[PDB]
Amino acid sequence: KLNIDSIIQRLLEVRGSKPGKNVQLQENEIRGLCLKSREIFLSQPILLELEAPLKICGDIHGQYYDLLRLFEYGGFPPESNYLFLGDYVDRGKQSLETICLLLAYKIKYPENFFLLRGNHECASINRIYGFYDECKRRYNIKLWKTFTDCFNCLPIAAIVDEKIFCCHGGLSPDLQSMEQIRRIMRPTDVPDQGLLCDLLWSDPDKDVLGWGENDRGVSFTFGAEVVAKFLHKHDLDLICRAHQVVEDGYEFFAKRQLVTLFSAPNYCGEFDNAGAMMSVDETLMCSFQILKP
Amino acid sequence: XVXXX
Ligand SMILES: [Mn+2]
Ligand SMILES: [Mn+2]
Ligand SMILES: [Mn+2]
Ligand SMILES: [Mn+2]
Ligand SMILES: [Mn+2]
Ligand SMILES: [Mn+2]
Ligand SMILES: [Mn+2]
Ligand SMILES: [Mn+2]
Repeated sequence: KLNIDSIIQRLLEVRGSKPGKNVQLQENEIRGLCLKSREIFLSQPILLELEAPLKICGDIHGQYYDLLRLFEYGGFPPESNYLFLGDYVDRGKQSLETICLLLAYKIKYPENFFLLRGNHECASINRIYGFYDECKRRYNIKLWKTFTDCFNCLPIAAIVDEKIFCCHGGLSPDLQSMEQIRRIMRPTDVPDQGLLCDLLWSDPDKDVLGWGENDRGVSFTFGAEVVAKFLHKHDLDLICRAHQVVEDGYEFFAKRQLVTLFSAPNYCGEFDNAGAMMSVDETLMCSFQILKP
Repeated sequence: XVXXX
């Protein structure tokens, strides 16, 4: 019933229009995107096991014309396989187009296109930071509630060729095994502190060596010793994460055992940061493509 | 505004 190809065509039609130009999909089409993608999310593991070649992207935050630049640079699906690390909505002016395009590609290419949950794919947060207001202005609050149901089914982590562990935020002091992630049942809002909360919210910090206090008011910070012990225990080579604005779009932490990716250049119209994307090839070589501010 | 503007 859902015309996926026509939705994609209408979303891609504003390529090379004035940045900020809207695509007003019909409410029933947006609801169709949410309900179909949710079904696919639930049929696939909550801990994704993925294989290279793959382009990995960090926070987008509703900067729709920047998302199109990422695809223009990386190859529009299905030309390349993609993993996004979350934070699709809030902050920018076009969360609607942003999330609609990524959900459309998930439906269209369900084995070649992947999306993880970030801390902004959570009703409590997206209420304050822009996505609720955008839905109220352009559609209604019932559609925002619909997105909420879809977001609650997103997977939380990915492992790329048994070697690169991928999540939005970072590690947890309650994380002992990969089974703990697999035990997590969906749909879930994130009502309690603990493992799921930490995977969405936690931050590396060079001035703690173990676990520390997080300035955000939630979760923890983790030091280099933590990253090292984790990568050892589970026989892995790298943590790939997002969640923090960094100047060059990518930044290494903990003696290059972790990388942060941030994919939205000139974040909020305030920072002078680049955005970046990590390309992992078939021989597990990593490279970085930079989007200029 | 720290939730990170
Ligand atoms: Mn135009
Ligand atoms: Mn309403
Ligand atoms: Mn295990
Ligand atoms: Mn973010
Ligand atoms: Mn985040
Ligand atoms: Mn910066
Ligand atoms: Mn370095
Ligand atoms: Mn370091």
